[PDB]
Amino acid sequence: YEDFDTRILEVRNVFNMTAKEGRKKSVRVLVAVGNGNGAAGFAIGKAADRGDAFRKAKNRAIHYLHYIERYEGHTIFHDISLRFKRTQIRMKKQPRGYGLRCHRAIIT
Amino acid sequence: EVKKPAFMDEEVQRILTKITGLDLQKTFRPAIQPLKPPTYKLMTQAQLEEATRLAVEAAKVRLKMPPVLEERKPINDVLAEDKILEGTETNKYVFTDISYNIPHRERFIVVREPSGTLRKASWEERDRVIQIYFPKEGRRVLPPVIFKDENLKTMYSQDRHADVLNLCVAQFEPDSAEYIKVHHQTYEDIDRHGKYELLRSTRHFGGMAWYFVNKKKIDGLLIDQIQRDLVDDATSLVQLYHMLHPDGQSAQEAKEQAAEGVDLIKVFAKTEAQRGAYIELALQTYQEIVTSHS
Repeated sequence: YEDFDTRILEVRNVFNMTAKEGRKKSVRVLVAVGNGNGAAGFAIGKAADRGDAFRKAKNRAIHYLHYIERYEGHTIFHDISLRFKRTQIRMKKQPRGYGLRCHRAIIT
Repeated sequence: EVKKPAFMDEEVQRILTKITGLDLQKTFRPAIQPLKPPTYKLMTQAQLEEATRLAVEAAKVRLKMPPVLEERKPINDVLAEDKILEGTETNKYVFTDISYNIPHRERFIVVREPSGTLRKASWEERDRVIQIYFPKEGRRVLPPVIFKDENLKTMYSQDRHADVLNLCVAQFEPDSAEYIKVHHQTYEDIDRHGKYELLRSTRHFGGMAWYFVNKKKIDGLLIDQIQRDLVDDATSLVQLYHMLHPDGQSAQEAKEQAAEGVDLIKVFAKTEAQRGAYIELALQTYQEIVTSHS
């Protein structure tokens, strides 16, 4: 999968309460993958070590590849407005040379 | 005396429009300018054909040819010579009437010289000051530097003749010497290198064919029109050449033989063509290809 690139979006270091350390350690990593050619996916990987959470998330996302339709390969086909739970996203189709004027996570 | 045909004569405009042609893809080629998000409409085959018809209507207005005029005559009229004011001023005064509702070619722009003479402004002075007070989008107060011979040659190497002419129309007046000099230089470079296709489906093709007909050098345009299978256009060009030169040997030969269609081009080759041998060869090859294939 040399044509695919992986990007991190969130890294949480969360501690729970297990007898091993009294307060156990946990790393939850959200990653996204894509080939820059319409195919992309995301996954969450959890482990006790950060490096393991990266591998688990990175290889899980390759199994959940969406294909995104791009108008002429540079933009969305039409305006998109949606609410996922309490998060509203409002995308707009733009002409060439406009660039990505979006939330830093959306640019990634 | 039979009137000499004009550029705007309904007959000449018909022939010049035909040979120019139309191509909605070239006429409406995308402009490199700030862009906006496109709009979309769902249309039936009837609606789509209606939209194409309006596009062809707009492409006609877009291809409207710019005027072809003779060079203006220098303005040299002295209104007064008040010698009492000699030596009292070091620099010329230029007075411009800027009343809004006067046509620019009917405005009074006078110059009070240091000697005291009150004279009318020259053509170079008139255009400069009219840009300062009635500024026109595209035009600059001082003549740009792109119109220098070396700079124009650079544009020609890049095959940017339609731009050189669009720049000459925004800046200079149609009857000015600078306008004629640039146009006649662009038309001449197209001829030498056979780049007639650059100005097809553009408003500048009519003036180019007009210039060649008047200068009796349509040989290149005919050879190129024939090689592109535009032989109906080639005949119309020979009709325009037989219209602006009625007493020419070629025009009198076509009357004697009542030539029409491909005959007109054959008559031109023998009689008045500078390079007739090639016109027949190209014309013959076209006929051979047409007959052999179909």
